[PDB]
Amino acid sequence: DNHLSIVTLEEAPFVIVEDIDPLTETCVRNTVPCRKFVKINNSTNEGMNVKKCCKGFCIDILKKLSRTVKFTYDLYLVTNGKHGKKVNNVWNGMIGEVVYQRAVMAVGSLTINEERSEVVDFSVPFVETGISVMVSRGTQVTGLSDKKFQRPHDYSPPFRFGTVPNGSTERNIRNNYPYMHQYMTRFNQRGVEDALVSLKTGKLDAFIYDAAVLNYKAGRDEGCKLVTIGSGYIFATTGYGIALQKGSPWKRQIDLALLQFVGDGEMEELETLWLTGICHN
Amino acid sequence: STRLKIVTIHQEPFVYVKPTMSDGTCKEEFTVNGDPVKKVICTGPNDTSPGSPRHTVPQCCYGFCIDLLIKLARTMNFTYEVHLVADGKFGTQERVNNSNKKEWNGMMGELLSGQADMIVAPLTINNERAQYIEFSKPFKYQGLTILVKKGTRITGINDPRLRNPSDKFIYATVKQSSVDIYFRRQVELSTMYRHMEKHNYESAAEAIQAVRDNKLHAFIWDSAVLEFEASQKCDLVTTGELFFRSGFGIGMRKDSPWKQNVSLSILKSHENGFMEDLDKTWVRY
Ligand SMILES: CC[C@@H](Nc1nnc(SCC(=O)NCC2CCCCC2)s1)c1ccccc1
Ligand SMILES: O=C(O)c1cc(O)c2c(Cl)cc(Cl)cc2n1
Ligand SMILES: N[C@@H](CCC(=O)O)C(=O)O
Repeated sequence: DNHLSIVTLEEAPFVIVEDIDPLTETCVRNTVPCRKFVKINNSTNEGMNVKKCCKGFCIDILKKLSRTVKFTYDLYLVTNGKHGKKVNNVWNGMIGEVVYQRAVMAVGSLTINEERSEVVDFSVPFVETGISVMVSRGTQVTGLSDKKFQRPHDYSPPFRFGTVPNGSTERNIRNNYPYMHQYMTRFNQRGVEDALVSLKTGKLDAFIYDAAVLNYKAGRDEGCKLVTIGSGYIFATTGYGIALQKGSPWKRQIDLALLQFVGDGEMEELETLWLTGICHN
Repeated sequence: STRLKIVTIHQEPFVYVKPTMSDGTCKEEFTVNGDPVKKVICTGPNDTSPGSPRHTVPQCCYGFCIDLLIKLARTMNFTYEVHLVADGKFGTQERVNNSNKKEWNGMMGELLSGQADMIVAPLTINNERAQYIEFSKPFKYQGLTILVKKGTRITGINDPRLRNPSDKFIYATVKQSSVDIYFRRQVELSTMYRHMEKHNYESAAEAIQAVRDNKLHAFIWDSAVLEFEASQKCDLVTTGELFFRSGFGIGMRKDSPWKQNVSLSILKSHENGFMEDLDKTWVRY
């Protein structure tokens, strides 16, 4: 069968969620239907699958794959976690939906890393990403090995830096730099927007996060005051990839199609449409 | 045999190629930051001239790709022998006589024919090649960028002096190169290609020297190379955003029992900082 359950997660500009137009109850323009399970109340787990509309860079990738590889799909937004973390030996988020076979594939701002590749297969990367550091222009940081990150109490006052927990960036820091990581958790940010405000008003000195999202946010920052350190510095360079079930029959054709989109300039079109900003460096 | 046959190609800073010393060993070199340069013996032709015999002699190889090979070999517990691609090419499909059927040359051809078991080189991942071989996840992400003299301001491929060309600001790439083919293939770069066709150079060294000598104002080329060139030549800089992003991958045949773990090892090496260390050793300064 060629009708596929597919999971996604909102993260602008890769996946953006809109309400459906109330007069037509249809998703129009550049959007596709996507459902979200929403609870009635906090006492029971009864809920409704709410019809919404999705758009963005990764949604356009999905539309192109659906056409070229010839499948249709039922797109839903994950509500158990976010991108993916193993908690008590059980994967949640988009990764978990694929591992436990609720989704044939996961499409979104999903970082390829080694531990996820042990439990899902990833397509070729279709966005370059990794870990970057965002600061207010003027703040000096060499990279992740900067002593202010690695041995933070060697400085008075210590440097104030954090991430959004439970994603690939926190997992990388936890695995590589134990002292840094345990220091940082007091600066955990609830989301990217909170972190940007905290930086801009000087309550936080640096925000460590997915390179693609930070480069996008730097590109649209009001006044071009928040920047990623270095000459587009990226640590642990990787990509967003489509996650598929181990052994998936869809992987080969998805890989070839993504690589065909690159060769034919289609990827450059999506960059122009979704990823360009007015700030540069 | 269990020794893997590795094929590579001369392409700095990924693979340097030098003669052995008079006793057949490779010269001791270091970096100012201390570490001995790790070198491997690679056999290959040492006469490029057309119609020449391909006399295979031991040479010394080192660089980003050789360090990567050394690490993989140790991590995955394999032995290897390295040779330089006999015809000197990365790999394109060319026509046979009497047939519209194509055949791969270069490193692709050697991998497919069994003359190699693994391509360890800066081999661009693309659709055409992936139809025939398996690639790892990328060991290096890169793209096209623009080399100019310091002080020259160019935003990238959408800069007005690129999109609306004139002989007041000359830009160009290497004839018949992957970049030239890319500019030919894309219809929307037609006015730029027409300009470049009047000015393209025979080699990257020649283009890069022309930028130094103010005869070429911008050279369009692979960003890994151009960042390396900028790192040694302080009068030259890259400029603008990367475009036509791409990645280099290890190449293996479809049936290879090494493909899964080679790719996991590359992911591991990005995540633990090994790849960043290679970048600072070979691509920066
Ligand atoms: C964070 C740096 C930058 N990352 C990007 N990745 N891809 C684009 S364009 C889309 C594209 O070429 N995909 C194909 C590539 C994907 C990787 C392997 C080769 C084929 S920009 C970025 C992101 C967001 C805003 C500004 C800059
Ligand atoms: O066909 C190719 O793979 C190819 C082709 C090229 O021209 C390459 C150049 Cl200039 C530099 C580097 Cl680092 C890699 C290259 N790869
Ligand atoms: N893209 C990341 C989430 C953001 C981050 O942790 O940098 C992931 O897939 O986990």
